Amino acid sequence: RVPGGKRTQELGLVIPMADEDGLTDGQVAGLFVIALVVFISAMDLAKTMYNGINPAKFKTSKGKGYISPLVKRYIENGF
Amino acid sequence: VVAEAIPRPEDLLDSPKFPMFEGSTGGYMSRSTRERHAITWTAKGQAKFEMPTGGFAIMNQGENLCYFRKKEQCIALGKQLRKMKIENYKIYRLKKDGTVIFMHPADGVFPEKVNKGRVQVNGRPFTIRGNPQQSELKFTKYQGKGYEADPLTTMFVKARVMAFADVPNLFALPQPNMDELVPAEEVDKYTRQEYTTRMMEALKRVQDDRAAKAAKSL
Amino acid sequence: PWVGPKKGSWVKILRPESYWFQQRGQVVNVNQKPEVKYPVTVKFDSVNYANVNTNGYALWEVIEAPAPGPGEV
Amino acid sequence: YTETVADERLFEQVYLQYTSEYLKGPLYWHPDKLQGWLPDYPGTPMIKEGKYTSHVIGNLKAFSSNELAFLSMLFFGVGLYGNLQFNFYDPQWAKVDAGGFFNVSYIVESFLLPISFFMHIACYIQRQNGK
Amino acid sequence: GRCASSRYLQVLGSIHDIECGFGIDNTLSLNLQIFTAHWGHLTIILIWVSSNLYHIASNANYSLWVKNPIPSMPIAHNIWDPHFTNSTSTPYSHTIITTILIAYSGIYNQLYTSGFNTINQIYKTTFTFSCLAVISILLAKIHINTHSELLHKLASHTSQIPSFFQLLYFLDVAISSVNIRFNFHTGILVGLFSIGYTGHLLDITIPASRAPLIHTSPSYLTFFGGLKSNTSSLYLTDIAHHHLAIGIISILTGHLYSSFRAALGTYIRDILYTSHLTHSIKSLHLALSLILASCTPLTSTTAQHIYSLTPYFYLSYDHIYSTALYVHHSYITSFLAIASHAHTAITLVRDWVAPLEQESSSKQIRIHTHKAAIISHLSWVSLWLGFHTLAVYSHNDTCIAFNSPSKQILIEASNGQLIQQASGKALYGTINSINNYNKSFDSFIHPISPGDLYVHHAIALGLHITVLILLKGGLEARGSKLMPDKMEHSFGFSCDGPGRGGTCDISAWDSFYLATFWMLNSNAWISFYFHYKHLTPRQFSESSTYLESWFRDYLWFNSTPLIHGYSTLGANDLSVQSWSFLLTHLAWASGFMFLISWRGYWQELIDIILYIHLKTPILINLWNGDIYTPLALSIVQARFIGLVHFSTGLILTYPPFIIGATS
Amino acid sequence: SHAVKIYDTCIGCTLCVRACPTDVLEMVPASINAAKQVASSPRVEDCVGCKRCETACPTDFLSIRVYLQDNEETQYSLGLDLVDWS
Amino acid sequence: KYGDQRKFAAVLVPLTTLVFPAVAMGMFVLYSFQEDAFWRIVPGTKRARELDEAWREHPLFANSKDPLDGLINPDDYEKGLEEAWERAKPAGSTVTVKDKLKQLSKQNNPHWESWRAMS
Ligand code: CLA
Ligand code: CLA
Ligand code: CLA
Ligand SMILES: CC1=C(/C=C/C(C)=C/C=C/C(C)=C/C=C/C=C(C)/C=C/C=C(C)/C=C/C2=C(C)CCCC2(C)C)C(C)(C)CCC1
Ligand code: SF4
Ligand code: SF4
Repeated sequence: RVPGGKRTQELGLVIPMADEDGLTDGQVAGLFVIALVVFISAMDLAKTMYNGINPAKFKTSKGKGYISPLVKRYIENGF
Repeated sequence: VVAEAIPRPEDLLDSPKFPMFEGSTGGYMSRSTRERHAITWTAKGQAKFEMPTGGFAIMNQGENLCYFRKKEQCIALGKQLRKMKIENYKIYRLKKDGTVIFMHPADGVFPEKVNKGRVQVNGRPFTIRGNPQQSELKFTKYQGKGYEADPLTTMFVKARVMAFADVPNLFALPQPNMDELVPAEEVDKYTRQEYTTRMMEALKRVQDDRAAKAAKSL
Repeated sequence: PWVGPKKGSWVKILRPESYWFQQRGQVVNVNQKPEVKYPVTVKFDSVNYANVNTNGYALWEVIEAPAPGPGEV
Repeated sequence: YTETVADERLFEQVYLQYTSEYLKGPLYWHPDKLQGWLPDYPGTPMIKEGKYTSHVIGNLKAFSSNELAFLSMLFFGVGLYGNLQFNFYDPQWAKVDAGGFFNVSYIVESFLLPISFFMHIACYIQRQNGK
Repeated sequence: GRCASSRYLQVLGSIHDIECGFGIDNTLSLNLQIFTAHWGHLTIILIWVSSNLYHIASNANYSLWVKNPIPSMPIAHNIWDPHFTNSTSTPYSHTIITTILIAYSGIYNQLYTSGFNTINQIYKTTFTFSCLAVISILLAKIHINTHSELLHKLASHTSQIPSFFQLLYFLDVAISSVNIRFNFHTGILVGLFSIGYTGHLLDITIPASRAPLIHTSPSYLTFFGGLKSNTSSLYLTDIAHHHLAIGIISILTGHLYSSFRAALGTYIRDILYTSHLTHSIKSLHLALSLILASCTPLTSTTAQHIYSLTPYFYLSYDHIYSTALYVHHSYITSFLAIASHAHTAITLVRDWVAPLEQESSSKQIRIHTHKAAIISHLSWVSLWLGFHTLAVYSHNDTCIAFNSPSKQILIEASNGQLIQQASGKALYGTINSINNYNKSFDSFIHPISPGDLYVHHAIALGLHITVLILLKGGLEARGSKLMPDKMEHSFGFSCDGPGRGGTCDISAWDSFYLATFWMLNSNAWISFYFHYKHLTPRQFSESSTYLESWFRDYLWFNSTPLIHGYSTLGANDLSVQSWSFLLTHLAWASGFMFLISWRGYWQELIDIILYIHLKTPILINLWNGDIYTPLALSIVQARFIGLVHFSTGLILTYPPFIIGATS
Repeated sequence: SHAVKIYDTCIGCTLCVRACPTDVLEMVPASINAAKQVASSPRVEDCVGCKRCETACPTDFLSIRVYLQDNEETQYSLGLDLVDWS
Repeated sequence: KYGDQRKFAAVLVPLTTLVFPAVAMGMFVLYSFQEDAFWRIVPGTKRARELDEAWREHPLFANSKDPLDGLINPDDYEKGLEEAWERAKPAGSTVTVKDKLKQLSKQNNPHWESWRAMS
């Protein structure tokens, strides 16, 4: 390394480098699996945010919706 | 008013109605634009004028005809002609199909002269400050367009502003009873006119309960 | 029967968006036609940004204020 | 008859005066009229007659003015005593520095000074309402 | 008809303005979109944290820096750029070894203090934070589905009475509720997070900093002071005790509002209604403005107290970390401070209902009644500060150029000195009453000189003018004498035409645009003050009362190593710093034309260029311009782009100078 | 297209009509002023937005107000010459 | 060796800073020519109309855009307004409340949201 700046040269500040590898390739692959999971989930979230809420789902979607018993209490507790 | 038979500028090459004009690169860009505006007028003497697209021109003692890309250029030339005491000039918009639309002296009388049969379009019956606040019309028909509100809506929101400042006399909206209301929509009792009577009696009960509760420590 | 402030009488402007809001100006004339919405014509010593020192106001925007006095708008 | 501008202004005034009174009632149901919005909570009016109603002081609304005055003065005395006996007289810093512990009574008492301030505020509020 | 080239700029100028969305019809959609965006942003933050932790784990030397931190230098990440020399060796690598970058963030000290010892722990931490990012995205999906399920449950919802429509206002009570949010934020998110961090310190950080001790006994909660001698940082026991105290206080405070039951706690509306407030708390812009105005003191005090009382191991021993952290957090808090005012102006434009003309009930009403007095007095104090700081600086410059250093006007900073003396007496009384005295507080109190007084007056001037511009924009956003209908238009619009005197820069957004220059200038003054006092306290104390000293002994003198970085003599490890220095100068100057030259010139230029394209042989038969018509940038877009260039240049020109001067 | 609105304070100057470069404005009969005429904007689709009408209006605050709508621009409101959107 | 992570870099850096950005730019310019492009900020898109109509189909949000929504019993409000105007009607005035409100609701703004005619 060719240092720059007065202080590094006049104090002898050095930047050690590990002679080992750091992380093995297996650990990097393990991180990349979960990174890919984040990536897929983020693409799905971006799609959902782009399209937004669909209010007309009650005409076609199955089920009948649900309001959790605490959500009702929060509704009638005030605002 | 009778619209003329202004032909498409690509089919009227070498017409006697064209004034002698120098011709410049400022003319309408063919090969990319098909909508052209045409202005016609009748002059008395071959008086030199200035084309809106650069370069000068000399009118004809009889009919005149010019083609322009924009209505603004036609109106500029119309003002220039009218400065020379030349009335009776008409401005047409030519569609791509060749349809002729009569534009500038729309009813035959110039817009600065009052003519019967006209109605104030985009008129608002108050001072400019009378427009409703943008904050009042959030998520309504006029979400970010408070200047487009009909005067009835402006008065309604003004009355709402007047009302929602006497806080002590307001009526708090009762909290809905979610857990025990909310059946399936097929489970209704109809009787719409009775539903307003139920509204009256339920709100009376709510107000009486609130008065009774308030008259405990107040 | 005359309606509105007298001619030559100072009036305080009550139009909020007016350049002369809460200022004072002499009444040039008051249009007597009941159909006119802004009949009161007021002239001011201080011109607005359009270099116009006169404007027509409504009957409910002038309150017949006294004379300005020394160093007072 | 033709509708002069004065007649239109009169209709404006009539409409506004009627509607501003109507919208305050139980028949307009605007989101600004919800609980937590402009109007007071149903059974708990805060300000009436331009005076803090008894419901302002919460659970203390049932307390008498004399009771609140006594509590205010007592808490002021106790909290001021705690603060003065913790800061200037009988300092605890040296004692706790050498491995000791605070005089817990002083710490508990010293928190009664702002409590006393708000207690005397509540005493005045109760006195105004005649409670 | 279709759009022109300005569509991209128009769309991207409000790409996140969810209130301006076209499909959005109600506060339910707005609140749900905002909540989902919050979840995505939290995911981004977690991924960024995991990124830094990974690169420290893999492409770095944490295992070696932890052993000898004082003279060693950390590694940010490797350099893989095919543009470098495939031969020889770059100045950023030890010959044949790979290329590295020195980290100036400060994460090494953060991890060392927090108790990290091994690379494996950092790798596990990276994995956990990636897991947390997954969890955040899944929570976003969960909440989108729950709100859509409530909406679908409105297919089985009726009150059997006309009051059923009231449920319209309570659909987003999950997001818009305030009492529950305040209670749980202040209690859990603040107090219990502090208590959990105290537990972390007592279980890991203090055990992994000294010899083995008792089973984390209550002797781990100390009240020493600051600056433990060996590591030149705060005592970890003191930090744990501080977090414990803050946690207890905030946990107690968090039981204030009525959150889960109607029988406990007071409502925020009733608290405000009986005070000098009662603002419209349902506005999202108002909440955003007043919490950005809260992150601003927090970030500014973070900048001040990371330096004054260094909390991390060997952080004061790094000459570059200390300046970089302070400058970074000062810029962040300046941005948040101007954000608070910008969103206050947006609140007044969009989400504020005012009485008819005279009802002086709202706080904004009372402020607007005498807004002219506020602006006039702010202008007066700004004028006074500017006049009397520039004039005294000019006196000093002139009298020191004339060989007369003794003719300067040097007002001794007596008030700041009195405050420092009182604080020092208090601290010394604290220390003298200790059996373990001889403590240090580093730079909590610093030597104050006339140069300090003049720089503080300059900083006060900058703050006053920034607040003046922002406050004027906020107060006249709804209408001024020049344009008494400004609340009918958008928050940002071009102008009001050349008539009525001329109306360039009339919108409230234009007030923000003008105020951002003053924010940048005030921040530059603060950063220059800190950096100059950091480089040479003695020379700053003596020769900083005349501006020529700032020009020569700081800027011209300290820029020597940076320009020499790459030259016709070889390169240093500052080559990137010098190249980015020049690039940021180019970016700063490039935005001048977007600010000085305005639209019409360029629109004519674009018309000429488009004439060429529609006249070139091959282009005309493929592209007539009717699809994405090239047009010059609109006026507001032009001002914003020039502002972006100016801000980027001014901000990013500084870190190269900091690195060249300190390292 | 922009939005050009005429308010009641109009006094029938006709200056706004004369200043318009694309014939957006016109004079209509009315009974709210001594001139018995007020302005109207029947053709705001041709309003470029030059605001010359606002410059020419002499009322205390403009009886004619032009509201710019940039996310609304058409080929006529932009004054496109080299390019046709029809 | 301290290297051997550059095996990952030699693939990732060219990929994510050349292949992904170029694909993203091409996909963006392709998306720019869809009829759905920027449907949330660009007026007159088909999806905006469908979303607005879907909101209007919900029973809660049927009369949500009406600025006058809220009157529980509009007949009572109108009757009270008419009664209050009768006692204040000036002399032999011929204007009723019903037609006055009807003509105060009907304004003439043809060029308002005319962009709801293409998609
Ligand atoms: C340093 C700031 C700066 C820069 C770079 C420019 C650049 C330019 N100005 Mg300008 N201008 C500025 C400040 C600046 N101006 C200021 C302060 C004013 C005062 C109002 C003006 C006023 C002004 C006017 C009035 C005019 C110009 C014109 C021009 C253009 C003519 C020069 C040209 O085409 O070269 C090319 C542009 C360059 C920047 C040269 C460097 C190009 C780089 C180094 C190579 C490419 C980089 C590479 C592709 C990287 C890719 C990007 C990356 C994302 C991958 C050019 C775009 C004239 C014009 O447009 O006429 C043609 C013109 O009429 N300017
Ligand atoms: C009769 C002269 C006069 C008087 C009494 C005042 C009085 C005042 N001005 Mg002021 N002002 C004046 C002229 C005057 N001004 C002129 C000519 C200008 C244009 C440069 C300004 C520009 C100005 C600004 C920009 C501000 C004030 C402010 C103020 C107020 C705070 C005091 C201050 O800032 O003074 C400082 C005054 C100045 C910096 C302006 C220079 C002073 C001029 C040169 C004096 C001229 C006097 C005149 C020649 C006398 C001739 C007498 C002869 C004909 C017989 C105060 C009410 C401030 C305010 O509103 O806060 C409440 C404020 O922000 N003034
Ligand atoms: C607009 C006026 C103004 C403003 C905003 C400031 C702002 C500041 N001053 Mg300051 N100062 C001023 C005027 C002002 N000063 C004047 C006129 C003097 C006398 C020469 C001083 C003398 C002074 C000293 C000695 C010190 C400060 C310091 C400070 C900083 C800390 C706050 C403080 O203690 O100030 C005190 C608060 C004020 C001075 C407010 C007074 C405002 C009045 C209206 C100014 C005019 C007073 C008038 C001339 C008195 C005439 C008396 C005569 C009748 C006999 C802060 C940046 C301290 C500092 O930065 O240390 C690091 C510090 O030590 N100031
Ligand atoms: C199969 C497998 C494999 C492979 C893997 C891979 C292939 C991976 C990749 C990975 C990757 C390639 C990753 C990436 C990632 C990325 C990311 C992770 C990013 C993210 C982002 C975010 C998260 C954000 C977002 C957003 C935005 C910005 C927009 C708006 C919205 C939001 C917010 C969402 C191996 C053999 C190895 C192993 C076994 C298994
Ligand atoms: S210029 Fe103004 S006042 Fe005159 S006619 Fe036109 S709109 Fe009316
Ligand atoms: S802005 Fe220009 S084109 Fe539009 S109506 Fe006014 S004068 Fe005519």
